[PDB]
Amino acid sequence: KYNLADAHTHQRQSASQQSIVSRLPQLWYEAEEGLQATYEKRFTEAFFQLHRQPTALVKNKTMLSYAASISTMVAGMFLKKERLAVTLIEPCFDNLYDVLANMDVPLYPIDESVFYDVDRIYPELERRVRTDALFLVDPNNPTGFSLLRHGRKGFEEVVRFCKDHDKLLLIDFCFASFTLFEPELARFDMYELLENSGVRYLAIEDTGKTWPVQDAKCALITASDDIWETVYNLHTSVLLNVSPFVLNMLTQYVRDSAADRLASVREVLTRNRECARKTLDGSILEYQEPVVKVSVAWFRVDHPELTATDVHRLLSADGVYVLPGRYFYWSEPSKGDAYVRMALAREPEMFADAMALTRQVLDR
Amino acid sequence: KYNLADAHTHQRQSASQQSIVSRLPQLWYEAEEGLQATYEKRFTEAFFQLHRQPTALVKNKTMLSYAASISTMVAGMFLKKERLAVTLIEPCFDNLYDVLANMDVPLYPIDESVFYDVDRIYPELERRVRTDALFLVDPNNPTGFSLLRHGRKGFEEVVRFCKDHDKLLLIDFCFASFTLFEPELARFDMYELLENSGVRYLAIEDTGKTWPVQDAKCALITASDDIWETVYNLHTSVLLNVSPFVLNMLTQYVRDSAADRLASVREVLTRNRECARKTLDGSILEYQEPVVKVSVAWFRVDHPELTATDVHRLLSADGVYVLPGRYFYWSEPSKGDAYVRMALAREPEMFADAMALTRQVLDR
Repeated sequence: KYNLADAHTHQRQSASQQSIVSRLPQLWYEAEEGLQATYEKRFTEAFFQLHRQPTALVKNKTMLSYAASISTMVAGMFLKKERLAVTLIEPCFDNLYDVLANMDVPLYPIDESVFYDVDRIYPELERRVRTDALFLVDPNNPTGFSLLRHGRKGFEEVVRFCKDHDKLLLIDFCFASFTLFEPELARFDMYELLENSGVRYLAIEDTGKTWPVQDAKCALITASDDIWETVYNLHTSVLLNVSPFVLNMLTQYVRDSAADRLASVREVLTRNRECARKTLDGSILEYQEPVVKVSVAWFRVDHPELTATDVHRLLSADGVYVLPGRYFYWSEPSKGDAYVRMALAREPEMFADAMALTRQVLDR
Repeated sequence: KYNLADAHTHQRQSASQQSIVSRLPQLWYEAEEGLQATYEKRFTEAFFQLHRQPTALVKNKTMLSYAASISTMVAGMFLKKERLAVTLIEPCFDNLYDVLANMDVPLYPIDESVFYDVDRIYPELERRVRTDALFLVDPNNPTGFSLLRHGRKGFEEVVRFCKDHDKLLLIDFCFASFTLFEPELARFDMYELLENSGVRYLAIEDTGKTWPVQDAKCALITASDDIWETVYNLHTSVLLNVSPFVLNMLTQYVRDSAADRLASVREVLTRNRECARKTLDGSILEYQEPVVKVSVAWFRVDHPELTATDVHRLLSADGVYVLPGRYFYWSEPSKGDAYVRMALAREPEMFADAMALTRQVLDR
């Protein structure tokens, strides 16, 4: 009855978002009469204006695809062509591991904790990264961790390591919208740093996890200049273009959220996050406070005998579906037996009823 | 500027399709409140009812993705996991070659002419298919050729060969809509044959080339029972779901075309096909009549010196963009300098103006 598993957005539209919905027929006919490149440009401009990445608009080399996983498969084709193995963040949503493993990319974990202490990032990477590519997810799914806890310096140390040691840096920024307008955490211009450093890089951005667009979405990939041509040709074999109708619609959502400083996104997540925290405080599910207020909540199982598999089974029996941590510790899923993830992009009334039932199950 | 290059649909909405566009707000709220599985089921049912493939609905194992190229990349991941080489139809749109080559799938051509004589199909395949997999496109892009010119027997001979000789049979059916309601060519239930034969297969179907949905589309892939679980797991690493809003909208286009027996699609393509045929009769572009009335027209260059590359250069200098045949002879692009492809999925007024200009340029 209560799906708290997939992180996809299932909350309803805000009042101003209902006005976008009412304009869908005009957005359709506009895209029919206009030029594909016009809608690509207007979308990319609106997106990187909201995210405050002006360097990306100056370079104007970003490519659009149906979804972040499709951008990731383009990166996977590049990794295979260049015989690159990947050191990948753990924990991480395991579909990322799976799609790269299904492309036969060799994969080795690096634990998130190597990034907790800014002055240990570089020596820890020198000791632990023994592949020619490093794949990070920032802010991380499921933990909400971000190098932005360190200001600029955390990302600067990662980039310094990769440049010094001739590593390809891949970064999935799908959750970066949840840093925006934060006084201390708002993302700086990452593309300025990536370009200035000369590091080889692939950077993936997303709309699907931010807005309630029913997965009618677009992802963005940007490559360093030295691999841009190869990556462009890989990308064009996947698709010619994203729907200009979808691009037109998404541009309205981006502009709407610039106008309200992402309030309609943030307020829904905050309501459910606080309801989860208050309802489960003192329960066997121990809330793990995230660096960034992302759209998922992460819990440690605090019980002498019960594991995350048990909590998963017990909640499922009563109609509440969460995800056990084995789906995020992809290199040794046994490590995930102490954690559970819950989705927060939900209607607050259904979420609050799910939390009431969850606490009743956990108590029994 | 007259874009007759991309085969994507750019004709406008019919009177009844305008009533779908007008209801996009309602279709949005339906998908928002409803279950994802509902919109998957209703789309798949509408699609295979229109295409008259009842066996596919009985088996109920078809998976949905953003686009036919994404389904193809899932097939490519299977081909790479099994380390199989592919014998691929030639000519064919070279994006299919490109995406499989970019996944390092070994690719060897087989000319379309092996399928022209039904009584020679099996011995020609025995001689020429010396890989473990055979990949066909039927009806073919760019030629409109189809084994359906042989009724059931052409496909039955291909399937007999692949079963007898333990070949994986991959078929791209994206142009199959253009056979529907044809008195002699309408596709039979392909999945009845594929299932009954026990052949190992991957079958890809598409919406994007049929309807004017501005590339807000959905593709379908179906695998034989013996590889279904592997392919399912590969597919789920790519995406969890297609937008239920897009599925709901597409379902309305499918039902609309069931109601008019695809007249609003067929009549536009026929008008432009006839215009091209009449306009270019006797010119250096020699029309190649297709088996199936597909959305592209194919011409042979009839000149002692000029190539398709020359023709493309001359037409584009005056604003008419066609595709040289080099983009379809993927194993030997020079073979394609004898041919040109033109897109027909276009507003007829624009197309007729393009044709008048094309003949004016050619007559010089």
